[PDB]
Amino acid sequence: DILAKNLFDRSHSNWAPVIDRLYVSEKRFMDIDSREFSVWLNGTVKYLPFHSILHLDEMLLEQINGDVVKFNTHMYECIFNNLGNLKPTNFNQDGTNDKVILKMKELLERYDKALKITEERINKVPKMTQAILN
RNA sequence: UUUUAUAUAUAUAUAAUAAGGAAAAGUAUUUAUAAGAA
Repeated sequence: DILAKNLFDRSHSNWAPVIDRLYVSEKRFMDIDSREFSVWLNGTVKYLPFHSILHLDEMLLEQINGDVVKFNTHMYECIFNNLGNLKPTNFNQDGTNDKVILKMKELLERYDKALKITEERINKVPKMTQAILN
């Protein structure tokens, strides 16, 4: 029913019902191939709302068992694209407490921890891309 | 482009994928001075 309500209209594809369904669903994204999934998510899922993006980030983390190292570059591109497409809720006069920038940074230290943990494991690698910076 | 996939011996060949869209009105003194003709 979710697909019929929103996705049939090509101009605006609302994936918030989809992310809500899979979050409520117990299976979540587990036992799904990382790679075909990551490319599909990046390709099709965009212009999500914030609460949907938080659920997406958490569900990808749980799918990949919390291994920050495994969290692929496409996963970053998808989350960062969704966060960038968001407009500010309001232009705060100071303009430093925005939720989006905080989550964006949080993913950045997650990438740094991924590199550090892989190197300490020594004792593919994810890449930061120009799309994320943009 | 970028990233990734399959295959092959860190690298190579093919396939897919592209983040750059912002709207608004009003806010003079100029300078020195070179002419040719039969």
